[PDB]
Amino acid sequence: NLWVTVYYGVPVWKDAETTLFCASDHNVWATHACVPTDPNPQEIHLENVTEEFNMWKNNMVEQMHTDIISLWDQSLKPCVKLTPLCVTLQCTNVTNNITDDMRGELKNCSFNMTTELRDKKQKVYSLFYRLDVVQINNKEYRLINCNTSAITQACPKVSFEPIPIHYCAPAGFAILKCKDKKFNGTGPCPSVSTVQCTHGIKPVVSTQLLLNGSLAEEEVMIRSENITNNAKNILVQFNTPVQINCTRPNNNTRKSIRIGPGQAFYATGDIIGDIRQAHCNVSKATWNETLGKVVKQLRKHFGNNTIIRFANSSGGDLEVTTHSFNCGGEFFYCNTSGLFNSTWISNDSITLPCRIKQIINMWQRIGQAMYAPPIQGVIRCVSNITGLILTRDGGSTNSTTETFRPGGGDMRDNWRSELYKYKVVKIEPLGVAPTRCKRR
Amino acid sequence: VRLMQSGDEVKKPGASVRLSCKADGYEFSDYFLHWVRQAPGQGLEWLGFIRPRLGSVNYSKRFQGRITMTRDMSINTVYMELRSLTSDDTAQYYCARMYDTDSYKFDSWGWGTVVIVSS
Amino acid sequence: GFLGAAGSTMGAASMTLTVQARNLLSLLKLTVWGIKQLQARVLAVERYLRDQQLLGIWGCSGKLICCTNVPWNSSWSNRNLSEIWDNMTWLQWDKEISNYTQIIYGLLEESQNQQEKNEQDLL
Amino acid sequence: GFLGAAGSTMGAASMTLTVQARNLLSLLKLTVWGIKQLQARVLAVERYLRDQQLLGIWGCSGKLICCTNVPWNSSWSNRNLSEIWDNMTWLQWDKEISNYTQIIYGLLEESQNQQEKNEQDLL
Amino acid sequence: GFLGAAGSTMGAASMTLTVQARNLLSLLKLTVWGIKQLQARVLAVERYLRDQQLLGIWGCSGKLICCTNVPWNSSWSNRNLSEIWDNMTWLQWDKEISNYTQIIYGLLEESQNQQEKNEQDLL
Amino acid sequence: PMTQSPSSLSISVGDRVTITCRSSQYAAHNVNWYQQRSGKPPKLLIYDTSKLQAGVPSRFRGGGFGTEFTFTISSLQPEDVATYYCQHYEFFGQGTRLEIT
Ligand SMILES: *[C@@H]1O[C@H](CO)[C@@H](O[C@@H]2O[C@H](CO)[C@@H](O[C@@H]3O[C@H](CO[C@H]4O[C@H](CO)[C@@H](O)[C@H](O)[C@@H]4O)[C@@H](O)[C@H](O[C@H]4O[C@H](CO)[C@@H](O)[C@H](O)[C@@H]4O[C@H]4O[C@H](CO)[C@@H](O)[C@H](O)[C@@H]4O)[C@@H]3O)[C@H](O)[C@H]2NC(C)=O)[C@H](O)[C@H]1NC(C)=O
Ligand SMILES: *[C@@H]1O[C@H](CO)[C@@H](O[C@@H]2O[C@H](CO)[C@@H](O[C@@H]3O[C@H](CO[C@H]4O[C@H](CO)[C@@H](O)[C@H](O)[C@@H]4O)[C@@H](O)[C@H](O[C@H]4O[C@H](CO)[C@@H](O)[C@H](O)[C@@H]4O)[C@@H]3O)[C@H](O)[C@H]2NC(C)=O)[C@H](O)[C@H]1NC(C)=O
Ligand SMILES: *[C@@H]1O[C@H](CO)[C@@H](O[C@@H]2O[C@H](CO)[C@@H](O[C@@H]3O[C@H](CO[C@H]4O[C@H](CO)[C@@H](O)[C@H](O)[C@@H]4O)[C@@H](O)[C@H](O)[C@@H]3O)[C@H](O)[C@H]2NC(C)=O)[C@H](O)[C@H]1NC(C)=O
Ligand SMILES: *[C@@H]1O[C@H](CO)[C@@H](O[C@@H]2O[C@H](CO)[C@@H](O[C@@H]3O[C@H](CO)[C@@H](O)[C@H](O)[C@@H]3O)[C@H](O)[C@H]2NC(C)=O)[C@H](O)[C@H]1NC(C)=O
Ligand SMILES: *[C@@H]1O[C@H](CO)[C@@H](O[C@@H]2O[C@H](CO)[C@@H](O)[C@H](O)[C@H]2NC(C)=O)[C@H](O)[C@H]1NC(C)=O
Ligand SMILES: *[C@@H]1O[C@H](CO)[C@@H](O[C@@H]2O[C@H](CO)[C@@H](O)[C@H](O)[C@H]2NC(C)=O)[C@H](O)[C@H]1NC(C)=O
Ligand SMILES: *[C@@H]1O[C@H](CO)[C@@H](O[C@@H]2O[C@H](CO)[C@@H](O)[C@H](O)[C@H]2NC(C)=O)[C@H](O)[C@H]1NC(C)=O
Ligand SMILES: *[C@@H]1O[C@H](CO)[C@@H](O[C@@H]2O[C@H](CO)[C@@H](O)[C@H](O)[C@H]2NC(C)=O)[C@H](O)[C@H]1NC(C)=O
Ligand SMILES: *[C@@H]1O[C@H](CO)[C@@H](O[C@@H]2O[C@H](CO)[C@@H](O)[C@H](O)[C@H]2NC(C)=O)[C@H](O)[C@H]1NC(C)=O
Ligand SMILES: *[C@@H]1O[C@H](CO)[C@@H](O[C@@H]2O[C@H](CO)[C@@H](O)[C@H](O)[C@H]2NC(C)=O)[C@H](O)[C@H]1NC(C)=O
Ligand SMILES: *[C@@H]1O[C@H](CO)[C@@H](O)[C@H](O)[C@H]1NC(C)=O
Ligand SMILES: *[C@@H]1O[C@H](CO)[C@@H](O)[C@H](O)[C@H]1NC(C)=O
Ligand SMILES: *[C@@H]1O[C@H](CO)[C@@H](O)[C@H](O)[C@H]1NC(C)=O
Ligand SMILES: *[C@@H]1O[C@H](CO)[C@@H](O)[C@H](O)[C@H]1NC(C)=O
Repeated sequence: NLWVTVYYGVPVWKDAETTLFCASDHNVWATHACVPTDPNPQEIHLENVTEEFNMWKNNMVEQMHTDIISLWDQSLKPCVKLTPLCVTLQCTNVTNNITDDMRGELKNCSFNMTTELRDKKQKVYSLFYRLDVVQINNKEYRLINCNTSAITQACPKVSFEPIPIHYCAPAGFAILKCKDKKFNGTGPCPSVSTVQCTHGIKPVVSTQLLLNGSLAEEEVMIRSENITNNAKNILVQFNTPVQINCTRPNNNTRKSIRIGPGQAFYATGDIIGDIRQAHCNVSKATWNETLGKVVKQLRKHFGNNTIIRFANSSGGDLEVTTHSFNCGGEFFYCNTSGLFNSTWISNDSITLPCRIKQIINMWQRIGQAMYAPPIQGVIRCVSNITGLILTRDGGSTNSTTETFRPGGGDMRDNWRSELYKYKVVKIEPLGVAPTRCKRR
Repeated sequence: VRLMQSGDEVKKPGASVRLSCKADGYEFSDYFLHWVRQAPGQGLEWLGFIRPRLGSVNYSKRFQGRITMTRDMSINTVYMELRSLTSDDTAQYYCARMYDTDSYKFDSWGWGTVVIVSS
Repeated sequence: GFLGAAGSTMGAASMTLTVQARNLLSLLKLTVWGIKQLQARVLAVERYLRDQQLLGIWGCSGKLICCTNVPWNSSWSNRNLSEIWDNMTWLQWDKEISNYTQIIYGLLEESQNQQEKNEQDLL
Repeated sequence: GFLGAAGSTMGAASMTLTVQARNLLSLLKLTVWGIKQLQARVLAVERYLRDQQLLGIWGCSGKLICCTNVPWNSSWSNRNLSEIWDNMTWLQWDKEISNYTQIIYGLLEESQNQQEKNEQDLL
Repeated sequence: GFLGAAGSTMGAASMTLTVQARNLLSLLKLTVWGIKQLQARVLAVERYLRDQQLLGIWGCSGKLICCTNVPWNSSWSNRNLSEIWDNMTWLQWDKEISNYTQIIYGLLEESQNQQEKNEQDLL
Repeated sequence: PMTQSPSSLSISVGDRVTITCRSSQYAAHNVNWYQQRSGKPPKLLIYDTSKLQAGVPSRFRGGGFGTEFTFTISSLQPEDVATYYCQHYEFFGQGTRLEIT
């Protein structure tokens, strides 16, 4: 004899999709609104379990992308719209104490603004980077995003420093983390562990170099949905970090302008001191060692005796051609041609000249710009280049060389390097099984 | 989904030809655009692709350096410029739209633009 | 702890259920995170309520392990009990019964109603 | 199916209850339809919980048909059982008793508590 | 009525529980008051569900007064039963046992699971 | 790269045809087949070697998973005279020309 028997609480899960809330231990990302995470995180190791993970078909990355976009929009909503700034500027070239690397990069633009009184004007000057002004045909210039989008001043109290956030699944759901240290990103994972929250992912915004990310453990990892495919970005995760030192040597002064009742526009006053180009430093020996390690783990998919070449970005906007990031409140676009200028066959610091943009078209959305307010003083930054976003050049000629060039732009690839090991599953605690019992 | 190309062109050797490709009927941000050239009486050959979203490009190793692809979202066009033209570049150039990044799926093709390079 | 016996044997996994049964349920501002938290709370509440309603329809409310009077058609599974409860876990068991589960539930509720009516006849 | 026995006899309607008992419970964007759906979900959850709480207070949780020890005053209804359960359905039954419900409920819970206390005295 | 026996003796307070047990659970516009009402409803629902889940894990669902098979270590409280149930109310009782609750709860659930398994062995 | 064979073949109307697509690297199922009419832009028929693009009649079918792929059209028709192209990612293949016997 044998009959059904129902068990409640059995460890059975199915892959599913749900809303993952935030837990943390002002800011653009509402860290304060997040629930307080437990001081001692709980993680249960699972024995003799195999689950098929897929970093590229993951859904948590899409939710994180939507969440970051929503947080950006909700932080830029209650602050100053700069529509009066879209006016004909009369600009010259700044030449007082400028080096050879910044010849004409900054413009001294004088223009008329509305004052707090509606019927009175105001002739006020400011300093605009060459990338934020386009000529109209001293000369006449206008802000670059005045014929495509409306600018909203990044409102000076909010901070852009990425505070780590933990993505916690609701009750009735769990998150399987793939603890396998040789997990390439797509396939079965012998070592699965159940958790409730993620490991404090930093919403770092960068394009060519993954900054302040989570490192691998065993060796440098090469992840791609299809290495053979050339339309798929190759994520590279370093086992040891490469320190990058970022700096904006200019000593900027912020100047407040009354463009209306209560509304204030923060312009760049005269730079006190010497004007020097913003730049990045990366250890040459460390970078060469890391590139060699990457090539060593990159020849596996292409075989031995192949030539691995790193060249700079092949084209596109300033976001994809240059390593773009944000720190100290300022947005840097660094020409990483020195980094990827190498060929590999089977104390010195590389200096990357960076440019600064204030009219920021974040999240590649045409119709919503953002003016980053000037940051007082001199900005210095120290970051970890945790990973790379490479792209393989297509075609196949007689030569067997492969050229990998930095990519990016799509922040989904940036946030997929932190949610690769994580998967969200829905528990099914009801289960039927045979047993020899009956109700009396 | 319609991809209208540009007009048949004749260039002298050593000059640069800029073809265009206007795309309409679909959101010009989600689908990558490839340029596939075909010599007379020869098989299809891939030149390179461009992502209209941010202008990211990827050129074939055979045409690298001689080719440059740009996009213009306002007029909704993708342009491809070929430099240092030589005799064997006489071909018909098509602009295809890839549906999914995996399983390259050139759904819609342009009418084609024959570039004739001759003296 | 939670889901610790996922790879454990069917009998051993059935032995411990409370540790993964408690964790099935555990000002408001309409920011990005607040609405997500509200959705998470409502989703957890409704999922727990659906599971408890399914348990209570079959006359098994408040019982982690509950027997039933319905028969088991051999088409559902011909595998012997020893190998089922000694060389196999719950995951693949759900995998190789999933499509059948949907009918068994119906039988369940029917039996309960009949049993309940029988009780009202006997008592 | 659902509410199929609405016009059926009292006994026949009482025989089938699960089919209309399962259907009592079964990202977020604050649009018009999103807020309407959230209100609908919360309303369904709270109504089911209220009904189950009323059932469990009377010591009838998990039982579709549950008996009670409280008396029935003839003023509530003098109609005979045969005609009640053979020539009339649940709707008009609810119409003629809707104004004696509250007191009945009170009696119910009181008995349960008494019974529970008696059990704690006996065991 | 509600919470009327708060200062009453432990036994008398235990005698009446339904009156303060019913009141544990009982269009949408996204205004200042609407969001507060929605939060209040969700909070009440989830608190009631958590309490009922804790009751049902210990095999006491549907019972206001439920006994258990686990022992009581004298370190928790050495006070005699007569003074506990005759010269003292529930509040100060909660204050002096609030720090031993969690372990007790665990013991509770363990027994239930053990107890459950035993019937599956016996039945 | 592809080694699509043969270069051309003469086939009577209604006859079954086969087009091998012997590849040189692991292509899995990411191989598509294009039909280019004489002069007209190439048109896609089969993607992923099994699925059929909407608007294409069901006589076309594909097969193969490894380094070998097959293309069949079952009942040939007068409007099926064209060139057929393999396509794995960037690389296309030497075309197959259909000629009515
Ligand atoms: C990868 O991770 C690293 C490390 O986590 C990170 O580097 C850090 O970047 C942040 C960027 O916000 C740096 O934080 C700033 O640090 C400067 C300098 O701090 C030193 O010096 C001050 C005294 O000058 C000391 O008190 C301090 O302890 C340090 O020793 C600060 O000046 C900045 O403060 C301003 O910003 C804060 C956040 O907005 C405000 O809370 C603060 O009040 C300041 O703003 C106000 O004052 C300004 C001056 O009066 C005024 O102009 C403003 O308008 C406003 O009113 C800030 O704390 C941090 O130091 C970096 N740490 C290191 C070790 O380098 C990388 O950036 C990151 N990489 C990424 C994200 O790509
Ligand atoms: C990746 O790395 C490569 C090199 O490895 C870079 O290629 C260089 O790009 C810069 C972009 O500014 C080029 O600089 C410009 O060169 C123009 C001359 O171009 C002619 O000559 C080249 C060969 O030398 C031909 O290929 C080309 O078709 C033209 O016939 C100048 O006219 C430009 O001058 C402008 O800027 C200077 C800056 O000081 C001003 O003084 C001038 O007044 C004027 O405004 C400019 O100098 C450079 O020539 C490229 N090198 C090569 C070898 O091609 C890529 O740019 C780089 N990519 C990224 C994304 O970093
Ligand atoms: C990341 O790790 C993954 C798991 O290890 C890798 O997937 C495996 O990759 C190898 C080599 O690329 C493939 O080996 C080939 O297998 C085919 C036969 O295919 C078999 O698998 C398919 C899956 O759909 C199945 O349908 C078939 O019937 C076969 O059973 C052989 O013919 C080849 O010669 C070659 O050995 C694996 O098939 C593949 N497995 C899976 C599940 O994808 C993945 O490639 C890794 N990615 C990177 C970038 O390194
Ligand atoms: C908003 O204004 C900007 C700046 O005026 C517009 O961008 C500019 O668009 C014109 C075309 O209308 C581009 O001209 C082209 O230049 C290339 C060489 O770069 C040349 O080969 C072409 O023949 C053509 O003349 C111009 O380059 C471009 N400027 C920049 C910096 O990209 C933009 O189109 C406007 N937005 C609209 C109209 O929606
Ligand atoms: C940018 O241009 C403005 C023009 O107003 C400069 O500011 C004035 O410079 C003159 C120089 O003779 C001074 O006499 C004035 O006192 C300055 N202020 C005003 C309000 O006129 C400013 O120095 C320039 N900044 C540069 C070149 O970096
Ligand atoms: C601010 O507004 C004033 C007045 O509209 C501008 O001055 C005029 O400039 C034009 C162009 O050369 C002259 O024809 C007028 O005679 C000027 N009027 C006066 C009263 O000066 C001034 O140029 C504007 N500011 C800027 C920076 O353009
Ligand atoms: C850059 O990377 C280094 C190396 O991982 C980080 O420093 C380590 O942080 C871990 C945190 O788990 C500590 O356990 C190590 O002791 C640290 N090592 C040293 C030498 O400090 C560093 O924090 C990273 N920097 C940033 C900004 O993330
Ligand atoms: C990054 O590297 C550059 C060059 O290697 C450093 O620039 C030096 O800075 C010191 C201090 O101001 C000067 O005395 C040297 O003359 C500079 N060298 C050159 C070649 O310009 C710079 O200090 C390094 N660090 C940062 C944060 O930029
Ligand atoms: C980047 O800057 C850091 C400091 O922020 C440098 O590290 C320090 O270098 C000094 C000078 O050699 C040492 O005395 C400190 O002990 C170092 N501290 C740490 C934590 O490393 C680092 O050398 C710089 N690197 C580059 C490439 O510029
Ligand atoms: C990025 O940096 C590289 C340096 O590695 C720049 O290349 C030089 O550009 C200047 C400017 O025209 C030329 O005079 C040099 O001949 C170039 N040298 C090399 C080795 O390429 C490149 O222009 C920079 N890209 C920018 C600033 O967009
Ligand atoms: C001003 O700088 C620009 C570069 O931004 C340059 O083209 C122009 O010739 C300069 N004008 C001068 C120096 O008068
Ligand atoms: C490539 O060379 C490495 C040693 O550098 C070796 O371990 C590996 O097996 C080789 N791969 C081949 C021959 O496919
Ligand atoms: C920038 O200027 C301010 C004011 O003159 C000064 O206090 C500060 O030290 C300067 N920072 C530098 C030179 O890095
Ligand atoms: C491409 O990746 C997908 C998903 O990982 C896989 O199914 C397919 O076999 C891969 N194809 C190749 C050629 O690597």
